[PDB]
Amino acid sequence: MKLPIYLDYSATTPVDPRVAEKMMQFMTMDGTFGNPASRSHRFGWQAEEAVDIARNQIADLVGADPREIVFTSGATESDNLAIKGAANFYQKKGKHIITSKTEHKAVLDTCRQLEREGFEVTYLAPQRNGIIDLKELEAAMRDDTILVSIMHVNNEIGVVQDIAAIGEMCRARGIIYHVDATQSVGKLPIDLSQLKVDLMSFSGHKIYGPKGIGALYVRRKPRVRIEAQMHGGGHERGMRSGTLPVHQIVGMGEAYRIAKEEMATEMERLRGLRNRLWNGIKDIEEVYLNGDLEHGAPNILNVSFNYVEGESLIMALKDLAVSSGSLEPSYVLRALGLNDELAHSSIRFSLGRFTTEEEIDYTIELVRKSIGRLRDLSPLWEMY
Amino acid sequence: MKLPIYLDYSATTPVDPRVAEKMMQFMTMDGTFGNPASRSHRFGWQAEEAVDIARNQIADLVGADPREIVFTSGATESDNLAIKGAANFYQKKGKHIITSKTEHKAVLDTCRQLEREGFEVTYLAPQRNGIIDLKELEAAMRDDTILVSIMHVNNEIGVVQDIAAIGEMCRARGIIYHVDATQSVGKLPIDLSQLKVDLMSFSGHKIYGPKGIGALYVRRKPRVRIEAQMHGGGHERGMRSGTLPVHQIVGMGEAYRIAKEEMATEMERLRGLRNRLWNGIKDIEEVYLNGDLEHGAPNILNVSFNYVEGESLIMALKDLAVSSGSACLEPSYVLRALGLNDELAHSSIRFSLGRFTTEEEIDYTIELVRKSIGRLRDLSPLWEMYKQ
Amino acid sequence: LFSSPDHTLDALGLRCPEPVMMVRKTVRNMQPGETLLIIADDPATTRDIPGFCTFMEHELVAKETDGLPYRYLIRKG
Amino acid sequence: LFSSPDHTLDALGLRCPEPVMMVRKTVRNMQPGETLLIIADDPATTRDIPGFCTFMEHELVAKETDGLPYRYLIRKG
Ligand SMILES: *Cc1c(COP(=O)(O)O)cnc(C)c1O
Ligand SMILES: *Cc1c(COP(=O)(O)O)cnc(C)c1O
Repeated sequence: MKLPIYLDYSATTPVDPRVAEKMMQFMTMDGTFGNPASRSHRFGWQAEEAVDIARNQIADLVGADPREIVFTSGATESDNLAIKGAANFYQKKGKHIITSKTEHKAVLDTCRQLEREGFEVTYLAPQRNGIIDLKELEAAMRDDTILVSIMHVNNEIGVVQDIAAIGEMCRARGIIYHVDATQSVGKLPIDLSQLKVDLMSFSGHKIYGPKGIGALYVRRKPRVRIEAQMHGGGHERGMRSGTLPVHQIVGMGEAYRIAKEEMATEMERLRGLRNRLWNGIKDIEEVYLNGDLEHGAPNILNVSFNYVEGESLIMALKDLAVSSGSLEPSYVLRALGLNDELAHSSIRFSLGRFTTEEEIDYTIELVRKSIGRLRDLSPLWEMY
Repeated sequence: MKLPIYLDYSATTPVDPRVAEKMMQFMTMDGTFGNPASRSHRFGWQAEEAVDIARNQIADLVGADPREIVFTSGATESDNLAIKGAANFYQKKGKHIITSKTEHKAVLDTCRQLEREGFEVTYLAPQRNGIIDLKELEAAMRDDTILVSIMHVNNEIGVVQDIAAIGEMCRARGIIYHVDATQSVGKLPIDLSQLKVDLMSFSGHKIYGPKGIGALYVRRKPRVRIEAQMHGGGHERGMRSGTLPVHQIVGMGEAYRIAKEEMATEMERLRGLRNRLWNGIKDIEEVYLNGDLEHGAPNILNVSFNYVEGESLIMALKDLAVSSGSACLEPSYVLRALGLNDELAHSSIRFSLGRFTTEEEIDYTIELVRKSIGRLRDLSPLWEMYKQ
Repeated sequence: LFSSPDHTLDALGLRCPEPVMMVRKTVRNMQPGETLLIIADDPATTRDIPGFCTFMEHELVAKETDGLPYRYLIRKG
Repeated sequence: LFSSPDHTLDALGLRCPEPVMMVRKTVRNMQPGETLLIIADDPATTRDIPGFCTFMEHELVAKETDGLPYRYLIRKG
């Protein structure tokens, strides 16, 4: 294969060639470059048709109605829109919000802004395996609790939350439930016609779509409402104003179409490679799996390596393009209870559509002799 | 030529072939598809380099420093960011904002949102050539005035505001000045090292870049600060969080580079084509120029046709891809701000030119307008009334 | 003339841009030549639906806009 | 070792990601082989500047980080 080997699909993925060649047809003069807001001519009407096709492809993946799909600039905005939008709309019912310590920054920082605006937020600590204890969640809920935000798949450790149960808990108490599904979309099955989720965020560049585009699911029945954060013409049915980037939208739709198609087979292959990689390193003396092997995403493997200096670990695996989630170490691992040194020598392996058996075996061997020769030079390992 | 003829560059422009050529290199596996935030490997570091190049290309166009450039999802966001960001940061000094009734929705709607948040906003009526009277602007300013937002070039009638003068008025009183330059960028010369503008918004798809990308200039000296409206990691120096769309940013940068280069020549050519169009229809009996021919953008021509039913006008000129500014129903809020009655505003056409516009297309347009207005006025009971 | 529609679409209660959104999706899952009865009460549909026909190459068979609810017979081009 | 720099760069007062932003730009209008003296007091530069050299294929001639201000001599590769 080629070097370095890309094992950072969770940071972003390459745009699928099929997705890319679709986008190319909605940019230049002899393409559908029109503005989907120009109602007086066909350049705009045809651009709107492409937008609608992509809107339905996105909806079909998550089992929603196209009218529930609101286009954003990405998952960051979607998380901001959902949380701030619901928090502001339902503040007359209360101002208390519940979330998790291991949520993506888009969620955590949004909640922090809301605290500065008078809202009260509870950040729940997860279990050692990353799972939220639903009884601790229940104990946090109150009369004035209006909103809960807990992600489907964790982007660092890949742990899967029980969003169905959480939805049941929320709906029963009239609490709005938001789910950040940026990592789960196109990986774990999602059906909003069954799920009791009110708001759900997803992106494009995590499932081989382009960066700079995303969407927000807003439940139509029972009707959920939000206050727009982006003003200027009341586009997206009053929920997100601005020109619709057709080429981006088309790319995201096409990506969601392909996902629905190759989902079952691809995720089998992924967790197959995922188990192949863990089996190949699990017998190294002092390594630790962060998350859950049996109910984690099929594409993420977060492993901690003991008695090795973190800085040098990332250099020893120079042949791999991975992530440590880091001067300061991952706030997610810190939340799990990892001491700062252990968190620094933790590697997040994320697999994808181009990952092969060959690359995994090469990775397994690289890890074996890297950890071995690092612990040789390690005064740290000598004391162990 | 081909049909229909595209004369709606103000709504959006086609992506330049060179621009799309560059964008396609930052997408797939064999390109630079990396995340500019991945500091642990090369995929991230070289995507970040491309972002920097495009960031300097954008800054060089408007005579700013790259550190003053904040990437957004478009001009709408930039307008929201600037206005809400400044209003919130400087609210201890006052809660009064001033703007124009002819501003783009992104500015107007953002202001109404701040109004329901406790802010007080003054919407100034323009003179009927579109120009804001600076004396009425000054009369609106107060102790508690923290922010003024007045656009460079109007997107519907193309009128140019004296942003330098407005900047002087603002800086002298310690008032933040925001300019929406979405329509003026790459069309009128801009130098922030001279201009007294604190915040300026621009886009990509108005200047042959791709939709879904934009930027907000935030003045570095004298330092101007704003509250971020998008949270999640404090990217863009804490002013706008979220992943950086490399291919988009590269496209906008390449477009701004091309702009700086072909600006002087292209604008003279468009100014010529614009004058060619007006001179070919100005002698029609009851037509009216909406704006200012001598200090209006070189690319926009808004004309009113009297004593014809507006609905049929758009249908008669179906060979042309234009705009009336109508909303959805009712007519352009910019035109009725100028004072046009609903009927006249309905029968107004905004011709906007671009770098694909030919003399051949303009002469076709001239003939079509002459022929169509004459044809409609014959069937028009309204016109019969005028002839008496 | 509204007697033999192949498909029906209850768009009552829907407001722009929803009516046309539903029309777009329904017309896409239709065979070329089939008909769709559209029932709506959004005043904008008097403009939007014929516009959908003009700019999207479809045929507007018959409309009813002189009272509520409106009725539009569309034949997929 | 710091005596013969072709170009200088006062990055004092700058904070990540600014210092590296200014380095990218300055290195861009530099001839391959010329040297740049970077003065900085941003702690992050101790990591970021050699990182700029590693991932951008440039050569770090000499660093000085035992106090303020820091000093980095790079040679355009
Ligand atoms: C990547 C990611 C986001 C951010 O998505 P963007 O479109 O890049 O802003 C949010 N949440 C999770 C879990 C993510 O993995
Ligand atoms: C088009 C336009 C905008 C909006 O630009 P987007 O990038 O599409 O959001 C804002 N202001 C003016 C004057 C415009 O012409």
